[PDB]
Amino acid sequence: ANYDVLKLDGTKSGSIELSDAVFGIEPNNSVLFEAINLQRASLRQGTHAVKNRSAVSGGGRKPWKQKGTGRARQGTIRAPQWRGGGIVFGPTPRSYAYKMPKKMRRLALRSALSFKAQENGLTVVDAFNFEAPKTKEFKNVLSTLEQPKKVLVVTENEDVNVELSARNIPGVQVTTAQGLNVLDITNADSLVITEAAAKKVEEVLG
Amino acid sequence: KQCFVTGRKASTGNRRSHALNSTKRRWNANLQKVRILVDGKPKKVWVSARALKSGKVT
Amino acid sequence: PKMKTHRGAAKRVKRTASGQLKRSRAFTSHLFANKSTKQKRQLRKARLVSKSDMKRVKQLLAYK
Amino acid sequence: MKLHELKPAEGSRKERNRVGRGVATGNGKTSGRGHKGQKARSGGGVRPGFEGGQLPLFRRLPKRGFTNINRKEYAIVNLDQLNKFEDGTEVTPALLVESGVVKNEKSGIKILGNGSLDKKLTVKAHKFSASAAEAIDAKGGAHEVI
RNA sequence: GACGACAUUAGACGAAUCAUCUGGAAAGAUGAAUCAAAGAAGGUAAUAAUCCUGUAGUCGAAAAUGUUGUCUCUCUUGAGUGGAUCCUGAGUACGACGGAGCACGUGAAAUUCCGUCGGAAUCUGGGAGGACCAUCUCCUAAGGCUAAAUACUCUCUAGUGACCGAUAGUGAACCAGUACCGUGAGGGAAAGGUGAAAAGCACCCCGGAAGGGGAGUGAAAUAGAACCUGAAACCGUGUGCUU
RNA sequence: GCAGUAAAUGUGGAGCCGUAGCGAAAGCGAGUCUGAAUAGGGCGUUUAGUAUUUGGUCGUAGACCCGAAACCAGGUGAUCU
RNA sequence: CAAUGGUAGGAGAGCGUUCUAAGGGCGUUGAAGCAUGAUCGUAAGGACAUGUGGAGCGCUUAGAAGUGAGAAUGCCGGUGU
Repeated sequence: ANYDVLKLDGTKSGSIELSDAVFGIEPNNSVLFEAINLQRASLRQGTHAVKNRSAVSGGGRKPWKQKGTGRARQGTIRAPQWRGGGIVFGPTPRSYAYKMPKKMRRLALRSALSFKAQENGLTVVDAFNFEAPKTKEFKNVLSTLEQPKKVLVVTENEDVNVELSARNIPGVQVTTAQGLNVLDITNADSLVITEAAAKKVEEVLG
Repeated sequence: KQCFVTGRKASTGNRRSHALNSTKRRWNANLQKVRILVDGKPKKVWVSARALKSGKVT
Repeated sequence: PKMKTHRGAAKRVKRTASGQLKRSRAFTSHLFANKSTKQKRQLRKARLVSKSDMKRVKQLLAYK
Repeated sequence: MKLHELKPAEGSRKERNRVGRGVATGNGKTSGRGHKGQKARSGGGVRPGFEGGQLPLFRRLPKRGFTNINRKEYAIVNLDQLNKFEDGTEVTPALLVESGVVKNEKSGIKILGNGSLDKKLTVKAHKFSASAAEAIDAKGGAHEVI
């Protein structure tokens, strides 16, 4: 319910109220798992493809007669048993993505966010106010905020300077409040949400 | 072998039997060799008998 | 691709509420002088497809 | 849950049965297809409905009936499904849609009579059954057919 | 033709690391730093954000092109109201015969096309609404043009891959449609890996030479050019125990 | 479809399945069809469904692999005979 | 306390190979392979030590598959009698 708002320095400013229907449910590990698997599968490109007995060069002549020679009967030099021949049932170009019902997609974002609030890894900061892109400074903000090696920073809408600043700190990804995704919240050990993004995420996801 | 005027030319189809057994066939125009006035000078050319029904000057 | 339906069968059976299939009867086109009056109104009815045959044609009528 | 300790839902996943890989699996040599005949061949089996040359069921039996290309079948609303409205209120085809009691309206709306009103209200639909009409009126309220 | 505008066929600048340890060599380990709008990537004697080529960012064309704003330029009538007459696509529609096409096998068979014979109306008209008609509704054939959304990749440019790593992946990683085979159409292979650096073994010894054995190069030469690792079949030389 | 990073995802409610069945159909409806019947009988009525996905099968694909005698289209060949 | 031969075949639990995600690790003070050994588990198999070897590779959980060979007068390459 009431999470402490810190300044970029770390000193307490105010207090905010995030609902328990968004940041305080009991996480469904069955739905969160299916959602993670989904995202990971939608990232696959599936560009694997071999050649079967029709796509290997040549191979049209019965290599020898059917009877009389003492050899096994063969029909093409490009059959699967032959060195240099067609592949039986290997990889084909395909997609790997599937879909889940909409309500289940929402219980998975909430479950990741509620898990995060249980483990005490949700730091609501008031604003960021970076005026120029400088990486030493965002690294400072994070160390004075005592955030783990892996943190996900959430701005209100696109914050160009906050993004350009955390692109190189190894272990930090910057995301808008609408572009929140499960794989990202679940990798991140800690979160840092702007108070405006925190009220936006409460509105959208519940 | 077309009609000089219209263009009525031959066409393919099927000779069908009582058992609907099909063989390829053709349908030609009633092309007749007639001396008409072409490009000034009279000339003999094939013209259909439907184009000669009304309109051609021999 | 999309699986087709036995159009020859869709004209012979109506689907019933518990998933049965109502079928029409056989021996009912001609030669009625050789069949009894009992056979005829007991053939003026409808029966259900037997479970033995159903197991053989489940998919031919999946979309009915 | 952490990304390096995740677990799937209990009993939700199962490893599939690979065929033709060793005797110990139980489907080793013949891959579960028996020894000989069509069933034992690739792309074998027989077309569904085939009966070894015996006249198939669906030619032993005669076709009957036709299709009236123009049917008037309506999205039906039962009597007890009208007690989700209130007293003296007016039901109409489009109210049956906003409230979400009818999805597709097919060719109109039809009131049938199963349950009870517990109410007193007027209605306006396309067609009614007797028992539906009688049960709208016992409690009071009209039914203006449109 | 005459002015501009971005983009593309050369390019330019571009942050920040030192010490010890083991080593043949560190990028590793250890300690202390630094930069980051750059911790994409590839090199480097081992595993590098700070060594190199780069990357983010920024800048940049003499020219020859696609492209586009304009300025020209070049074209040029817009309506209403009567409606007496006139005009509105002919061997055409359409019918018959045979065929074909419609998801529709000639069927009650529309709608539509070809060959063969016929063969119309001109608004007070003509066609369609699945035999069909009467009425209603819609339309106005038999002349023509027309971008976009759509299909594909020999190429070129940049990039991606729970795609393959030399019996795989192209037939072809290697002078491959080549050896080769066939009279000819055609068919169609096999074959990558020394080392970091060639440092590719100066001299000596046996031998005609191929080889070898020292010495030397190298971390290593059962890494010496048939060269990384080097299995099994197979062939040898010893022997402990047996016959 | 549109937006988005060739992601998640957001939007998008045409459609689809279910909440009712019975009858060839008109129709009728917790019933309905047959029937002259208010009889009997058939099928129904005691709500649970639906979306995605793992697994088992099946269909359409060459569909577990290898292998014919052969058929058809376009080319090459009378340097042997 | 009872049960445990088994072919076509049904069901269940598993061992292994490559790759991917994350976490945690090992590596010129010597990785993967290769060879040897008198080691461990009920099995598929897993380690450890010592040699060769001169750079990559394990472990946990979960995902995907070109995932397991002894026979097809199988194909290719070597070597026998």
